[PDB]
Amino acid sequence: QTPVQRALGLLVHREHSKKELNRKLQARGIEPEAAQAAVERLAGEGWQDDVRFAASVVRNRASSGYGPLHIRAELGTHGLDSDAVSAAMATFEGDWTENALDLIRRRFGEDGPVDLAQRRKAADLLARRGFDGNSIRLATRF
Repeated sequence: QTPVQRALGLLVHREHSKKELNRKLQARGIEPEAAQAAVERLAGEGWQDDVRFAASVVRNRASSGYGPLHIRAELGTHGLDSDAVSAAMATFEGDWTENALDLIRRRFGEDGPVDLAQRRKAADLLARRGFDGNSIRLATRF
């Protein structure tokens, strides 16, 4: 398939960032300038949009137990600047601390982590998932 056909097929699945599409196309042997041109053509035709992509990441990661620090870091790797990341984070209407508490409840139950081993595991899990210090301290009953 042509670079445009390949990129379109990816967008049919989900929103992709310009940087992400470029990387995926280049991974298939497509030359840099040709990959970039395909992405710009799709953006111009209304198929690709980094703003919609960023909002989709915030939404999807939030509902899958990832924290704000993780999401901000991830969006940054897609070449999005501070204002773009802030705008995306602003689309979240939930409570990140509540999401951390929910993840812990789903794993350990209503009583949360009991012994030291479990509390350490809970802290490690929330840190890896990108939650803030306050959220982790609250969820681990620190």
